[PDB]
Amino acid sequence: ADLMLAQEYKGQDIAGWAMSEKLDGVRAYWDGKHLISRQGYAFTPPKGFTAQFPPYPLDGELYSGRGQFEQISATVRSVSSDWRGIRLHVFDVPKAQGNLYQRLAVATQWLKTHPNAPITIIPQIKVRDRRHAMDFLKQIEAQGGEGVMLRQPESRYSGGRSSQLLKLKSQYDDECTVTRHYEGKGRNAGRLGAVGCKNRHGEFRIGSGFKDKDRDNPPKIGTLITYRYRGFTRKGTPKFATFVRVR
DNA sequence: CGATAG
DNA sequence: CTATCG
Ligand SMILES: *P(=O)(O)OC[C@H]1O[C@@H](n2cnc3c(N)ncnc32)[C@H](O)[C@@H]1O
Repeated sequence: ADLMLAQEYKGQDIAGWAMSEKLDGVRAYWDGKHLISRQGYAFTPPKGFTAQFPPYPLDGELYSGRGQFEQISATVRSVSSDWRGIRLHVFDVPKAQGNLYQRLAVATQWLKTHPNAPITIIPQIKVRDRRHAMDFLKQIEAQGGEGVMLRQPESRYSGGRSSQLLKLKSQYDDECTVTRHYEGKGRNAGRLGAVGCKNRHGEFRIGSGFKDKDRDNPPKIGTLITYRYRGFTRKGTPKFATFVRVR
């Protein structure tokens, strides 16, 4: 119903937090009877897939292995497919009592007595400091992983955006709406130095990633563009914002 | 003054 | 080498 949503990591201290690998699957909320997607609609898996799920809710990601998102998404969006290989990788037991580790223990005992259920408890590792998190992320991207998830253990499960569940990657990518053009200095005078962009993060400039043709023929105001970035600024806006392509 | 993309 | 942002 009310799905706990993750923010992006900005620089908060995470000493004592619980980190895990960020899985590139499909979000699924188990309400004790149905698998509910982020859009609020129920999935339609084969009968017997959820037959050995617990009668209480579970929040997790429908996942199989690395680099398989397209295969997963295609499999779950159908009503004539095989879900073998797809499991619900659980990252919290929404309605249980205690800290994160005590809530997950509830689902762990269910797996003990239901070993053929297609469920997996996501390992949660204790975080020392920011350097440790970057280290864990560093080796995850090496194995082909996508990033790291950081969770405040003592926190509870709440719906909506939360500062206790943060995404951590080395290179993010998003989209924004071009709002304004800014003339460049020196050898970019009379043409584009940076564009103004707008999205859920507010307004900010993008000055890098532009060819010379892009600077002579910049993207129209109101156009949706894509851009990479790593980390955020003290103002709370994308850092190292690099233009990629249009649309 | 430093790091990045062109 | 030259520009953007950090
Ligand atoms: P990315 O921008 O793809 O967003 C990640 C979303 O997936 C959920 N998720 C995947 N894997 C995990 C783990 N291990 N822990 C917590 N959450 C996870 C996030 O909740 C985001 O919805």
